[PDB]
Amino acid sequence: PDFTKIIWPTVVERNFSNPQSEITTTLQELYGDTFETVSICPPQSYGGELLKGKIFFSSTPEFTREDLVEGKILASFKLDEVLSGLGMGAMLMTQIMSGHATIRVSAKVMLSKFCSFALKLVYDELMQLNSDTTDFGKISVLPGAIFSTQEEEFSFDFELFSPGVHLKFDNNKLLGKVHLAALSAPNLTENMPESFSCTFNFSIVDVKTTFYNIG
Amino acid sequence: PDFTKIIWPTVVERNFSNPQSEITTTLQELYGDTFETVSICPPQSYGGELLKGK
Amino acid sequence: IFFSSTPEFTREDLVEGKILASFKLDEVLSGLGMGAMLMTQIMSGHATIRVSAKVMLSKFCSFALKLVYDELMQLNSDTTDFGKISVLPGAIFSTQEEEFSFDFELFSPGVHLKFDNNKLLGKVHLAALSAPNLTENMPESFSCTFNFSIVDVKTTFYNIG
Amino acid sequence: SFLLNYSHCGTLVESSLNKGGMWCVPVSPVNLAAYKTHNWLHFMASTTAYWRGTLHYQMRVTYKDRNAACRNLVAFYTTISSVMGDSFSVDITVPFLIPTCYLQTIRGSCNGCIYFHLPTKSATSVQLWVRPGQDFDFARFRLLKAG
Amino acid sequence: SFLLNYSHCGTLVESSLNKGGMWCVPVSPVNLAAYKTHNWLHFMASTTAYWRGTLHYQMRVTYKDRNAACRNLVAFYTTISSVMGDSFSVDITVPFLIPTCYLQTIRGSCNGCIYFHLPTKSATSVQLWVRPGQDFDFARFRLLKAG
Amino acid sequence: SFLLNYSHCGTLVESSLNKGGMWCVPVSPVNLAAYKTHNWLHFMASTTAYWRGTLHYQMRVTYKDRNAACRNLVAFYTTISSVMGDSFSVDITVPFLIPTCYLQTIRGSCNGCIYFHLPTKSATSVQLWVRPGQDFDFARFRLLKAG
Amino acid sequence: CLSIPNFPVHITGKTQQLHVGPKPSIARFSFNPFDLGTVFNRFQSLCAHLEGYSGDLIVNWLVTCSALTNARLYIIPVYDNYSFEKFSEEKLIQCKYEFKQISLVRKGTVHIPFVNWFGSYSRTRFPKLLFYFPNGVSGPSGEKIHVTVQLDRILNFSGLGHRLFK
Amino acid sequence: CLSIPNFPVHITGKTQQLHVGPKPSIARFSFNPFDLGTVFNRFQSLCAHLEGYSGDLIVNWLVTCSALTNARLYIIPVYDNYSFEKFSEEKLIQCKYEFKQISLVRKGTVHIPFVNWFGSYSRTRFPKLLFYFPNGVSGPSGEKIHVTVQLDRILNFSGLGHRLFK
Amino acid sequence: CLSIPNFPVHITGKTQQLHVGPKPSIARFSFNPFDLGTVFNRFQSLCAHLEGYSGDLIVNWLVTCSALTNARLYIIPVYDNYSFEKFSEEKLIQCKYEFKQISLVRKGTVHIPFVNWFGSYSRTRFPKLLFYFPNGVSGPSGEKIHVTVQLDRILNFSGLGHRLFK
Repeated sequence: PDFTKIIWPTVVERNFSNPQSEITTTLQELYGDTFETVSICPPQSYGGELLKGKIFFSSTPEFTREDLVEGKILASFKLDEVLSGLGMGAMLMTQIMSGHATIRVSAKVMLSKFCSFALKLVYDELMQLNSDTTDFGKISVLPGAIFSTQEEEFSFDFELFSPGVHLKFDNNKLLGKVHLAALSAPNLTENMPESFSCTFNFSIVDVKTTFYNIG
Repeated sequence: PDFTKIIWPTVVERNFSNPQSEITTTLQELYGDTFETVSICPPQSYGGELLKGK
Repeated sequence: IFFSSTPEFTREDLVEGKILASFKLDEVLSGLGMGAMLMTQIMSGHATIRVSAKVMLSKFCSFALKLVYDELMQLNSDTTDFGKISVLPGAIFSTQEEEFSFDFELFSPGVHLKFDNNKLLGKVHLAALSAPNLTENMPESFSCTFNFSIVDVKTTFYNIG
Repeated sequence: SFLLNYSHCGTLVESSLNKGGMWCVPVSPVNLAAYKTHNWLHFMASTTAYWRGTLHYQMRVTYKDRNAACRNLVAFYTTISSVMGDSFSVDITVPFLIPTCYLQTIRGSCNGCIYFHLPTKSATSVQLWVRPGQDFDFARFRLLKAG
Repeated sequence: SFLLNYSHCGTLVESSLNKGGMWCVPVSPVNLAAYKTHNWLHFMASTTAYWRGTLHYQMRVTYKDRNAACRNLVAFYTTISSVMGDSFSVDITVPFLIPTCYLQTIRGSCNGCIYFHLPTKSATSVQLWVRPGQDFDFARFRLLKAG
Repeated sequence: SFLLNYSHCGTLVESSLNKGGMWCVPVSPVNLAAYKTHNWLHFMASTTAYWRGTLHYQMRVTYKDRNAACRNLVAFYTTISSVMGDSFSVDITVPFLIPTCYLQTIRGSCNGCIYFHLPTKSATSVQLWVRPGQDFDFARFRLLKAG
Repeated sequence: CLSIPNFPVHITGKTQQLHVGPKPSIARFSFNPFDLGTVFNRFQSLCAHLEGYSGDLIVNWLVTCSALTNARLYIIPVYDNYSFEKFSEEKLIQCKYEFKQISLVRKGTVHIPFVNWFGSYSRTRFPKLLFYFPNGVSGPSGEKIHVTVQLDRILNFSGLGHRLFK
Repeated sequence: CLSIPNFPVHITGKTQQLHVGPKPSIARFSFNPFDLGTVFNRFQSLCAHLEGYSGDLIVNWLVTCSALTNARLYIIPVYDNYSFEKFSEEKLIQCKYEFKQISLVRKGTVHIPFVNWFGSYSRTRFPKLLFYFPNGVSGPSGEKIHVTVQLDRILNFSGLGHRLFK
Repeated sequence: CLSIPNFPVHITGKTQQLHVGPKPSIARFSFNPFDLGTVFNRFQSLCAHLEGYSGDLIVNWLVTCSALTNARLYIIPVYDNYSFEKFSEEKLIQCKYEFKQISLVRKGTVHIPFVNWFGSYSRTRFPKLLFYFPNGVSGPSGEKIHVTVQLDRILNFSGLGHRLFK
């Protein structure tokens, strides 16, 4: 043993070794040490993991004939409202305070066999389009797809993005904004209905809860 | 799951996943989706490929 | 479990017969929790409900309590009768070493039980049978936990908007 | 990470040039100095919502004459440590040292800050050039006006 | 050994600067010049009782003009040998050359001494930066006030 | 060959400094200029009778100002060939080019001679540092006074 | 050159009207992502510095009409930036082009393989997709059919060059 | 990033009083080693220059009471820096939390797995451990129970960043 | 650090007298090759620049007396530079030291293993070899015995440091 002892740099110092602890003045059954692991458990009878694959939100807004110019926003949905509504699907979702959620959205317009127009269903992720936008420069480039509103019912999935590893839901007014945009005037415009009805169904494709709300 | 998650830089973002499309108000035989590939086909009865060698 | 409260009662309310805590079943089934809001969606059906009581005491004091199910709601919370307490369906239990629970079925005159706008589902009470063990230099108030659970539920009609 | 070489990030205004010296620059692909898109890195940052990756900065200084290059330039970094260059330039590579996954570009924060010790006398210009590294990433879309 | 780059150890006071030259510095992670914690290396040394490892020193000099850099700087070490740098800086790596296992940091000695040959005329500043090497070690705990 | 770095062999006297230039130095671990032990290499050579091995010489020059460094220094060797350095130093490695096995150190000859072309004007100092190489050897004992 | 196997861009072209009538009609859709508008599309945000690119295009096309509207549709590629005012139906049937009746097939996806004489697409070199109705469109008393396309993605993407950021 | 499999820190939190009574009580213990006091702890002496760290915490908890004192104890983690004033016991029993009677189990070790939305702990992001007594504490005539915790070590430690030494 | 398996030094210490008498006697020999005299020894000629070394010492010891001289000899190592004026023979026999009668064994070789608390020998840290005669020396009427040692060599040599040539 001399100065040529190789030194392995460790952070564990031997100034505190095995801390033994022994019961002295009473019985063990009266004095117990518990070793637990505080992990997050979603509840048993509810929690977003029941909505996995199922619908949790549904609206039916309307839009007029005069709003069917190119680019006009017809219907809008803030994801922070769709996830915090008054239905049973939402109230099970506002209990998740942080986690992951991939959400399916579907649109469906009821039309005659006469009229038929095309609509884009866009996911404005940074909420850069208020509902009073007739741009079409922004509509044409946003992520989404076009579909015909007479013979079809169009749906797609999108993942909620978080800068961190999970996504804090509590007090998060920046979860995205879904829009239905008009690309063109209707097929026929004379002697036609002056308003339409579109159904929106938001579903849960996947949910993970990394922290659950407790009172 | 922490900051040491390895990141694979991809150009495909998950802000638009599988776009399902379903027929609602009519029959399929009345509403079909075609998937084609627009390639260049020389004509059948003429086109320089007949002069090959001649 | 679908419901849980933690009410309190004072030392001076521990006379024989006094009602300590009360619970209307039409409120326990229509509260603000997640367990209740899943239950207010059932408009009619059957429900057998478990109820458990638990009082936190020292090793000095110990008194007995009856946990009664007043089914026709004939005892307001300001009742010190004990004539009514002694005969109501329920059981006695010691509040220091024990945690007492029992099941009861909600009765309907018909075949199912309409839950919507039904303020006649019963009334659970915790009644005091005797003065405390020791009364000098003791806490002036207690804390009792009530946990209502679902033993069985059948839905014969569900609410839709 | 397909931009050819160092793209121009920022020129120091010709009023704060010889007056003493300290030059704070946020480590970001955005032209955060303007709280306008200048080059391709700024363009990619403005058309995306989030970013992570290494940035290679390089400060180039021009003096009145060669005699005015009285020392070699230094560059400090924080989230004080420094790196020393030569008398006419200084390179500094800044890896992603924030323990998150991504940082927001614009309206949807910095990876730190560089502090360039400016010259003190007889300098002509101080420019800063940036290279987007190799393990870079812009993981979203964001609308940017074309006007 | 997780500190990013050269951290600032010590600036030579602007009175002993041009007066001849010799600059004794103890090879230690402690600011032994003060017989106050300055940077992260000093902080780790003050919150530990013992230390061993290699230290990479670097002296940076600033002259009035480039003409005043009349020679390249040298740095001597002892426990006389020297190393020669360039005209504006000099690096010197000092391995653990004491035949012990650890050296005490503060109240519970130096790994040697560097002697920097200071400039003799028309110099502006002389700073010394230190890097904790890679095979470094602080093998104890020690209480340090947070005031 | 366990001496740390370049040890100081010889300083040119400040009278023959600016006067033209030529500087003959024998390639030997001995301070043959004195026909007194100066450093560790001289000490090992004086306490041994014979020596062989490679010697790494390095001449360091200091000028009045940077402008006086009008050329890069050269160093000639013989047993005329030269090596060219930079404007402030010149290294020259001299292997054992005598076809014998050992050379005597002192009273029981040189491995050649270096010729350093001295500066001709406005120089301040000229020093010569030596490194004992790696394949070195001192194969005897010899008594040396300790006074 | 940077290579991207799949590169989604979700750029939708302008929707083009067609009045009903017997006259032969053509709707031209150029596919030039380098073309700028009010907002920069996903293509420009990442690959606008390039001088030219290469890769197969995928286009979702859509024809919105009534249920009592008849037309024959020829979807025709146009490479090397040629201009066709009129088409020879003899030439189209000789090249085995198949027309689709929009009363039966009015939605589709067109794969456009890379074809350019120069070797790449650019600001000036781009493919065109022409929707050619030879018999016009036969609809109910003032109908307009709308043809709308969306550049969905680019398969096997490759790009070169480095332009100046103007 | 530097990685440390086992990193002992032996930091003890402030011991918190609780008077006996029927009112529901909460003792909050934040675990923020970056928090400075009079002396720098073992965590700060070696990893205070970091911007943020990651790793599982091990905490020794201790409840000192009399032998005639009863209470139910819920040890509850709180991540992502949320503030809970009141707890819903229905919610705790739905999440399968188990309470312990301090007259039988009043010593323990809590493993806290790494859970943070941002991706790391920091000066502002840290876990909390809440000792929640729903029925208060029932003790002998003026007793105060004391709850004391000690951050024992950090398992699977990882840390990034380089702050300025202020 | 430089390593030398065998390093001969042939350094002889000063020969120490001992007068005959009944008083207990001690001859101390420090083994400090860094100690300088009139001439530099083989150790200093090659390893005087070192700060400290390590290795086992081999020492040739010799006791020159008459043929009618009796004494018991205890050769005792002393490490870590302690000073012993008197020895407890009880302690030596408890440590199983064996004495030798110089009328039978008065020449030998002592192997000194490396033992130092600091980790190396130096100018100030060196081993000592004490020749302890507990009963004195019994010789013929004015004899002086002479004890002389020579540091023969150093086995498994290792050395570090670089001092200044003063």
